[PDB]
Amino acid sequence: GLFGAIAGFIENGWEGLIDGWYGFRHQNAQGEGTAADYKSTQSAIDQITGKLNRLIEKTNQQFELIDNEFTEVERQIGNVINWTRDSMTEVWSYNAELLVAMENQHTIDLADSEMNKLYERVKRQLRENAEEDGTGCFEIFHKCDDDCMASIRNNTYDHSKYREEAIQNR
Amino acid sequence: GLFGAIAGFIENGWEGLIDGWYGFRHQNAQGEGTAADYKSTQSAIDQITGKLNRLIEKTNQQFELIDNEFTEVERQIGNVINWTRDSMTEVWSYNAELLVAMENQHTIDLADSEMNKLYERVKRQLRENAEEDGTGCFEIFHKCDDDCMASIRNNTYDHSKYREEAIQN
Amino acid sequence: GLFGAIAGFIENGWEGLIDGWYGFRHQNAQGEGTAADYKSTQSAIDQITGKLNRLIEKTNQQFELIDNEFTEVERQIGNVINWTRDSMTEVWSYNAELLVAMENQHTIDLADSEMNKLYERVKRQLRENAEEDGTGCFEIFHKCDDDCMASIRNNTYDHSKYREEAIQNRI
Amino acid sequence: GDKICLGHHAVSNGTKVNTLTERGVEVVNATETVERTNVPRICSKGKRTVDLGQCGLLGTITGPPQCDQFLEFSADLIIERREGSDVCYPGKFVNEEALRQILRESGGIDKETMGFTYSGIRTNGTTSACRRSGSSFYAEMKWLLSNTDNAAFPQMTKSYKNTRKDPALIIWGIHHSGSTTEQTKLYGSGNKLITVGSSNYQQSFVPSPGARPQVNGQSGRIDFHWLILNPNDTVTFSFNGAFIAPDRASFLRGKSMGIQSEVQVDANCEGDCYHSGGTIISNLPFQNINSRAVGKCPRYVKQESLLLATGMKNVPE
Amino acid sequence: DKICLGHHAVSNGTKVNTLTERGVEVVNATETVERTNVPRICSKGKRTVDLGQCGLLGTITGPPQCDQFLEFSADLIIERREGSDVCYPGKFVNEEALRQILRESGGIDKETMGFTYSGIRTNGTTSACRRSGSSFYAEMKWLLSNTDNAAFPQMTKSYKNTRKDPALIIWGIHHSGSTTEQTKLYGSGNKLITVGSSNYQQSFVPSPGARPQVNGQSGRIDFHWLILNPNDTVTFSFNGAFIAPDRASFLRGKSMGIQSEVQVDANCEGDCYHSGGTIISNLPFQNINSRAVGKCPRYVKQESLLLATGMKNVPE
Amino acid sequence: DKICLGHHAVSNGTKVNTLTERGVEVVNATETVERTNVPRICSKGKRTVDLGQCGLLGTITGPPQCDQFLEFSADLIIERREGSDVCYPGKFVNEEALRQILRESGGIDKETMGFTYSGIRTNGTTSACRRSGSSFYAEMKWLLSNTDNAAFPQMTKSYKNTRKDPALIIWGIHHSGSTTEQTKLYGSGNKLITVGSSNYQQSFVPSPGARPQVNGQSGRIDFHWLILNPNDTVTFSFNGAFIAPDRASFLRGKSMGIQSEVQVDANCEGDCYHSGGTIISNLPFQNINSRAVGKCPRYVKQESLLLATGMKNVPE
Ligand SMILES: *[C@@H]1O[C@H](CO)[C@@H](O[C@@H]2O[C@H](CO)[C@@H](O)[C@H](O)[C@H]2NC(C)=O)[C@H](O)[C@H]1NC(C)=O
Ligand SMILES: *[C@@H]1O[C@H](CO)[C@@H](O)[C@H](O)[C@H]1NC(C)=O
Ligand SMILES: *[C@@H]1O[C@H](CO)[C@@H](O)[C@H](O)[C@H]1NC(C)=O
Ligand SMILES: *[C@@H]1O[C@H](CO)[C@@H](O)[C@H](O)[C@H]1NC(C)=O
Ligand SMILES: *[C@@H]1O[C@H](CO)[C@@H](O)[C@H](O)[C@H]1NC(C)=O
Ligand SMILES: *[C@@H]1O[C@H](CO)[C@@H](O)[C@H](O)[C@H]1NC(C)=O
Ligand SMILES: *[C@@H]1O[C@H](CO)[C@@H](O)[C@H](O)[C@H]1NC(C)=O
Ligand SMILES: *[C@@H]1O[C@H](CO)[C@@H](O)[C@H](O)[C@H]1NC(C)=O
Ligand SMILES: *[C@@H]1O[C@H](CO)[C@@H](O)[C@H](O)[C@H]1NC(C)=O
Ligand SMILES: *[C@@H]1O[C@H](CO)[C@@H](O)[C@H](O)[C@H]1NC(C)=O
Ligand SMILES: *[C@@H]1O[C@H](CO)[C@@H](O)[C@H](O)[C@H]1NC(C)=O
Ligand SMILES: *[C@H]1O[C@H](CO)[C@@H](O)[C@H](O)[C@H]1NC(C)=O
Repeated sequence: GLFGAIAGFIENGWEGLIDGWYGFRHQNAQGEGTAADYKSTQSAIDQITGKLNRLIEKTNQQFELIDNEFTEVERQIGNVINWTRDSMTEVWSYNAELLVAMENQHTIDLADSEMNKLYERVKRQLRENAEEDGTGCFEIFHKCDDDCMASIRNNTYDHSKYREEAIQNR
Repeated sequence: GLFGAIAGFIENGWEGLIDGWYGFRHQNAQGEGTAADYKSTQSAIDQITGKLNRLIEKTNQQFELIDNEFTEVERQIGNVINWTRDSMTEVWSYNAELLVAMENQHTIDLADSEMNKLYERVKRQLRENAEEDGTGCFEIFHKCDDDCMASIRNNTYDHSKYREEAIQN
Repeated sequence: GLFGAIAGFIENGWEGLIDGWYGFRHQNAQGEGTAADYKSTQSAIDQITGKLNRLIEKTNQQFELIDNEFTEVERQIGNVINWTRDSMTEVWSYNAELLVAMENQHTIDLADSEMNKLYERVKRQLRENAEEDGTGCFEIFHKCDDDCMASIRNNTYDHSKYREEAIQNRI
Repeated sequence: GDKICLGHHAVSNGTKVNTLTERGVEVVNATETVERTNVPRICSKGKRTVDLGQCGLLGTITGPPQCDQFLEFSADLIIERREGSDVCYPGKFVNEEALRQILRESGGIDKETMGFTYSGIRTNGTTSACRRSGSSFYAEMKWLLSNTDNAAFPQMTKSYKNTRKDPALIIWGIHHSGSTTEQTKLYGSGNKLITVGSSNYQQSFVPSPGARPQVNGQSGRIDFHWLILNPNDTVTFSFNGAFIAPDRASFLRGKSMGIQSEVQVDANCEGDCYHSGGTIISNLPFQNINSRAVGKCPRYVKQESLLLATGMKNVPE
Repeated sequence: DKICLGHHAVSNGTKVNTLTERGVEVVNATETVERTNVPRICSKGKRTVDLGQCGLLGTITGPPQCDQFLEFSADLIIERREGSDVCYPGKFVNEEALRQILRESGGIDKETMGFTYSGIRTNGTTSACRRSGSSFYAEMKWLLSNTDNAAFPQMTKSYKNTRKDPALIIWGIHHSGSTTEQTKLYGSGNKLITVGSSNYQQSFVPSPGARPQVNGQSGRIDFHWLILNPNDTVTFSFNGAFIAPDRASFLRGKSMGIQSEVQVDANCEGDCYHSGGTIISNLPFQNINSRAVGKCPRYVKQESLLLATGMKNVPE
Repeated sequence: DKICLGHHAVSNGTKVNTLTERGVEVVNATETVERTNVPRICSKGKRTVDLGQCGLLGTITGPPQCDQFLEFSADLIIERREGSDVCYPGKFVNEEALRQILRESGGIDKETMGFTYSGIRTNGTTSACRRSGSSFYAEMKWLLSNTDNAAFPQMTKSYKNTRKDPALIIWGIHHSGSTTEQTKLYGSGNKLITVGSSNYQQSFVPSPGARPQVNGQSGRIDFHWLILNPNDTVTFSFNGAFIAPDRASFLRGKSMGIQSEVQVDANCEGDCYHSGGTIISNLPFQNINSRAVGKCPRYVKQESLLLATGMKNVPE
C-alpha cells in the first residue's frame, strides 16, 4: 500500500496473465493484446529469492543434551535448565514472528514499488503524446498500430515521430 | 521524510484541522472552505491500530521463581542464575529499543506516504486543467464554484467538462 | 532500487563530483557546469550519521566471570554455563546479521529516496517550461544562461517569466 | 486565479520519540510501551489463595505447630512470607530450594498414610520445642525411640509402594543427638545407619551426635531429606535408630504459582504478574519495575521509557 | 486509444501477517516453521553405536551387558530406556556429567593402568555379574584380603597419564551389606580410601550395613571418577573396600549422543535428533520438539508462520 | 539546452549485504565487528592488584606467598596461572563461589575475631609454610592439645558481626596423615566440629589416614566458609582437628576480577578484558573472545559485518 499502485489506483490484477507479475493490456484499431513484462517481473522475483536464500540458510551450530529424558537430573539444576530453555523459546518465538511480519511488509511494498516503476517509466517514454487517466492507463492521443505497441514494450517508441499529430488532438 | 510530502514540499500542517489527518483548503470566488478527507485518514489510522494490536498483545507464557529473596540460594548456582537473567535483560532491552525505533521510522514514513497518495490522486483527477505549483497546491485554470470543489473531494469531478475552458490560460 | 532513481532511470553516477552526493550537470549556450547540491546531500548524510550514533553507542552493562580458565569448574555446571553462553552467541549473531542487513536495505533506499526528491522538486519548479526525457534530465524549451541555472539551483527560478517563450517553442 | 490545497494536521506541542535515523523527533501523538506503574498489593481476584503467614512452605510437609492449618491445603496462588518458619526442633532440609520449587507449583498437597506400624519400640518421642499442649512433635512424622532408655533399637525395615497414579513426595529425618550419651539413651549403643532405596534413589546416612549450641533449647538437630516416588515404585527404609519416620506421604494436587511477598492480598484487582512488592497490571509488552517478577509478565527491560509514535511527523510554524 | 499496465492475481491466495494488518491475502506464500517429524533416527553416513541393554556408563566399568561396547567408536551414540549401567547394585556419583562427557567422546579406547598386586586376592566375584557363573565388572578388580578375616595391607597404587590426551579414571567404594561381611572381606578396623592428583583430592569411608536386596545383594558399590591431565598422576591409597580400575579410558574424538525410542535408518540423512526421531528440514524454525539436539532449526511456540513470496493479491 | 541531476560514484566501492541481495557494492561502508585485540591489560586509572604467585583464596587464609595481600584494595584484580591458594596441602570446599565473591569485593579489610584460648596450644606450625622456619597460615590458628596425647577440651567460640556489612568467615578441618598423629595432636576418641549461625548449620568429622606426601605432608586441611550477616553470630564447637580463624574479612566495595596471561599497562584505558588482553572499541560486536568480561561489545560468530554508510554505487 506504500506507493499507491497495487490495491490503490490500479483497481485489480489480471487472472489471465500467467507468464509474469507485471504486463500490458492494450486497445487499438487492430485488436486487443496482452503480454507480460520480463525486465521488471524478473526484478521482483530476484529480490524475493534473495530474501529466501537468506532464511533457508542452515545454522552450522551444534548443541548437545544438558538434560536427561530417561533418568531425570537433580531437581535444582533441572529447574535452571528449564527456565533458561523457556527463556530462549520466548526470544526465538518473538524473533520468528517479528522477522516474518517485517519481511512480509517489505515484500508487499517491494511489489507496489516495481509496478509504480513500470508505470512511471512508460509515462516518461511517451512524453506529451498521451495522458494519465488514473486507473493505470494511458489514453494515446494518436492512432497507433500493433508494431507501435511493441516499440513501447521493448522500449524503442520514439516520441518526436508522433508529437505534432497527438498534440492538436489535445 | 521518505516521500517528500510531510516536512518536505508541503510547508506545514494545519492546527485548525480537528476532524482528520489529511484534508483540503480551497480558495475560489464564493469563499474559503476546509474539510478533512475520510478515506485516507481512516487508511493511516487503520495501519497504526494494526501496529498497536500486535504489541499490546499479551504473552501467554508463565515463569516461576528459580530464586529466593528470603533465604539466598547457594552462591554458585545463584551466580549462574544472575548471569543468565542479566544476559536476558540485555537481549530484551536491545529488542525493545530496536523494535520501537523501527516501528517509529515506519509509522512516520507511513504518513509521508498517504499524503503523497492523496496528492498524486487528485493530480490524476484534474488531468490538464490545473498545475503543480509545488507547495502542495493546485492552481485551477478555470473559474470554479463550491459544488465543483465537493466533486473533486468525493471523487466525481469530470475533466472533459472544463477542458477547453482551462486551456488557453 | 525502491524509488527507481539510483540504478534505475538515472544510468549512473559521476566520478568527478567530489563535493557532494547529489548535484547538477547542465548544458547551455555559454558552457557546461557542475556543482553539487548541499541541501539534500546534508540531508542524507545526517540520516546516516544518526544511524551510526545509535550503534556506536556503548552498553553500560557489566558482566563477570562465572567460569574458570585456570582450574575448570565442576563439569555439570560447566556444561550448563557453556550451553547458555552458546545459546546467547546464537541470539546475538542472528541479531547482528539481521540488524546490519536491515540497516543496509534502509540506507540504500534512503538514498534512492533523496535523489528522487531532488528531481521531483526541480520538476515542480519548472512547471511547464521543460520536459522529462527520462534519464534524469530536463530539456529546457527556452534559451537560458548561466545565471538562469544558478536560480534553479538556489531555488529562485521564476516560471511565468519564461512561460510563453518556452511554450510555443514546444510547437 | 483559483486554487485547491491538500495538507495534514498538526498540534502545537507534540511528543519526542526516537527513530532509526534521528533522536527526539516530535510527532503528533505517541504512546508508552514500558510499564512503570506498580500496584503495591497482591492481586488475587478469582484465585484460590493460601497465604502461608508464620508457616514455612517446607513446614507444610513435616508439620510443626505453626503449620497445623496447612497440612492439606489447595491453592492456585501460594504466598510465602519472610516470617515463615519450616521447623520447630532445630535442623534443616537438605536440598531445600528444589523442594520449595516443587511445592510452589504443586496446587497444594493431599496427604495419605504410609501404613507403617511398629512393634516393640516407642513411637511417641516428643520435645518441648514443638509446643501443642506440652511437648509434641512434627505432626506428619514419628520420632521412633527404643523401648526404654539405653535399650537396643531393633534392625527395622519399612517399605511403602506408591499405588496411586501420580508421583508421591516422601520425607524422613536423621536425628543428630546433642551428645553421644543422648544418642545411646534414645537408641542404644553402637553404630547407627539408615538407608533409603528405591529404583531411582539410593543413599545412606550416619548421624553425627555431639555438641551444638542450643537453639530453641535443643542441642540436637534434625535433618530432613526427601524424594519423589514414581507411581508403582517402592521406598524402603532400613535403620537401627536416629530415624524420624514419615507417617504420611504427600501428593501434589494440580497446578499453581508460588510467590514471595511483603504486601497485602487484594481480592478485588486481577493480576497475573507478581513480585515481592506487588502486582504488575498492564497490557504493555515491557516493564521496568522488577527484573524478578513471575507469572505472565511483560519482559523486563533496562530503559525507563520507550515511546511508540501513534501519529505523524508533527510540523508547526 | 489506450495502453494499460497491471499486475497478476490468483482466485484463491494465502493469508499472511504483516507489521500492519492480520491475514492479508497474497499471491504465493511459504512456510517457515517445520512441523514434520521423521519417526526414525537418520544415521546415513554416520558411525552409529546403539547401546541397547548397555548403559552408557557401563561402557566404562563393564558389566556383562556392555561386553560388546568396552572399546567402541562412534559419530552418533544412541542410549535406550532399557539401558543399564550396573550389574552389582550401586550408583555413579555425578553420573550426568559423566554421561555428558561420554556422549561427546567419539567413543573410548582402553589402556591398562599397569597395576599389579602382592599378597592379596584380585579376583573377587559375585553372582550378580553372570558370565559363566560368578564374574565381575570387566574393567575393574575386586580386591580382597588373602583369606577371610585377614588384615588387608595398607596399599598405594599410582598411575601417570603419559599419553597426550586426558584420561578418564574410575574406581569404586564397596559398602558391604553387614559389618561382619566387611571384616570378612577386608579384615576388621576402620577403612579409608584416598584419591589424589594435582587437581583432585578426596577421601572415602565405606558405610557397611543393611540394605534391601537388589539382584540378591545387600551391599552396594559406588563408582567415582576423574579426568587425569596428560602428565599428571593419580594415587590411590586404601586398606580395603576398594574396587580398583584395571584400565583407563581415552576419548577417541568427537561425537553426538542422543536418547531415542525409535529405530535407526541408514537411508535418510539428518543432523537434528530428538527422542522421537529426526528433524529433516531447511527451514529456520521448528515446532516439533524443544529438546532436539544436533544442528537444528530454532524451536518456537508458533505452529505456523507464513512468509509472503508473492505480491498483494487483488481479485475482481 | 538541458539540465541533469545525478549522484556521486567511486571506481572501487565495498561489498555489503542487504535483506535482498548479497555483495551489493556501495560507496562507503564501515565495520561493525571488532577484530583487534590489545595483548595487554589496560589498567589506566584503576587501582590494580596483580596477585602473582598468590592465589585469590590465599588472601583470606594467608600462606606465605600471600603475605603482601592480606588486606588489599582494588578496582581490578588479576589472577595468574602460577597463583597458589595453599601452603599446607588441602582445598577449599566450594572454591569457585568464594573466588567469585572475592573477585568482586573491592578487596578485603581484616578484623580480629577476638578469640582467646585457655589451656591449649595455639601455635602449631608446619615446615610447609616457611617464613623463618616453620610457620602457619597468617590469619589462622592451629589449635593443639597442651601436650602430646593430652585430651583437647570441648570448646565453644562465638563471634558476632557487629559491623554494618556482611562478614566472610573461614575455618579449616585438619585430616591427619595417620590416626596416631591425630591423637598425638588432639588426644584420642571421636572428633566433631560444628558450625552454626541463623542461616548456616553444618557439622564435620575429620578422616585421618594415609595420603601421599605433598610438600612433605601426609595430612590435609580443608577450608570451609560462610557469610555472616550484620548482627548474626557464628558459633564453633569442637574438640580438636580444628583450624581457627583469627580474623574475619570484610568486602571493601566493588571490583572486577579477571584471569590473565599478559602484562599490565597503565597507559591504555579499557573496560573489557580476557585472558589474552583488552578489547578496546566502540563497535557493538566483537569476534575476539566469547569469554571477555567487563563492559564488552556482544560476542558474535561472524568475522565481519559491514554497515553501508554510502549509497548504491553505480560506475561508468
Ligand atoms: C583367586 O585368587 C586367589 C589368590 O591367588 C587364588 O589362589 C589360591 O590361593 C590359595 C591360598 O590363598 C593357594 O593355595 C593357591 O595358590 C590358589 N588356589 C588354586 C586352586 O589355584 C584363588 O584360588 C582364586 N579363586 C578362584 C575362585 O579362582
Ligand atoms: C523440564 O521440562 C521438561 C519438558 O521440556 C519436562 O519434561 C521435565 O520434567 C522438566 N524438568 C523439571 C526438573 O521440572
Ligand atoms: C543476584 O541478583 C539479585 C537481583 O538482581 C540480587 O538481589 C542478589 O543479591 C544476587 N544474588 C547473588 C548470589 O549474587
Ligand atoms: C566450555 O567451553 C570452553 C570454551 O568456551 C572450554 O574450554 C571448556 O573446556 C568447556 N567446559 C566444559 C565443562 O565443557
Ligand atoms: C493518542 O494515543 C493514544 C494511544 O494510542 C490514544 O488512546 C489516544 O486516543 C490518542 N489521542 C489523540 C488525541 O490522538
Ligand atoms: C509413649 O508410648 C509408650 C510405649 O507404648 C508408653 O508406654 C508411654 O507411656 C507413652 N508415653 C506417653 C507420654 O504417652
Ligand atoms: C506395577 O508393578 C507391579 C510389580 O512390579 C506389576 O505387577 C505391574 O506391572 C504394576 N501394577 C500396577 C497396578 O500398575
Ligand atoms: C510458490 O512458492 C514456492 C516456494 O518458494 C515456489 O517454489 C513455487 O514455485 C511457487 N508456486 C507458484 C505456482 O508460483
Ligand atoms: C611431564 O613432567 C615433566 C617433569 O615434571 C615436565 O617437565 C614435562 O613437561 C612433562 N613431560 C611431557 C613429555 O609432557
Ligand atoms: C607454643 O606455645 C606453648 C604454650 O605456652 C609454649 O609453651 C610452647 O613452647 C610454644 N612453642 C613454640 C615453638 O614457641
Ligand atoms: C542487633 O540485635 C540486637 C539484639 O540484642 C539489638 O540490640 C540491636 O538493635 C541490633 N543491632 C543492629 C545494629 O541492628
Ligand atoms: C568512509 O569514508 C568516507 C568518505 O570519504 C568518510 O567520510 C568517512 O569517514 C568513512 N566512514 C566513517 C564511518 O568514518
